[PDB]
Amino acid sequence: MRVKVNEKQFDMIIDKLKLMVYEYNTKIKEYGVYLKPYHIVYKNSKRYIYIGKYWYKLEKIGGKLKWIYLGKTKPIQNMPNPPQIPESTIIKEDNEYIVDE
DNA sequence: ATAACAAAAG
DNA sequence: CTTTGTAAAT
Repeated sequence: MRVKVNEKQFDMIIDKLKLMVYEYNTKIKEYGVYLKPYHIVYKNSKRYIYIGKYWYKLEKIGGKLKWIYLGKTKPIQNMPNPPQIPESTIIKEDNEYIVDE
């Protein structure tokens, strides 16, 4: 079920997916909420990667950016819908990606 | 105004 | 072995 794939090649797939989220974020820029293109979680020399998955409200207070987690579903009804990203596991280890397909 | 973590929950 | 929060680079 799981696939280990070299870095430069799967980065092409990753950058395509992140591009969809960049373009979506410009479309909803006046809704005030942020769909994070690329989220990394670190454990045990692995990086777990979640593309276009988690919504935040960004506030800037006192110079400093603040991240308010909103969730996985789009936070305002009737706003444009986020792009279909594959949900599947992405793990970076040792300049390679473990992926599902 | 997009790119290094922890712990809880799954 | 994902979900929910915390906090330089472009």
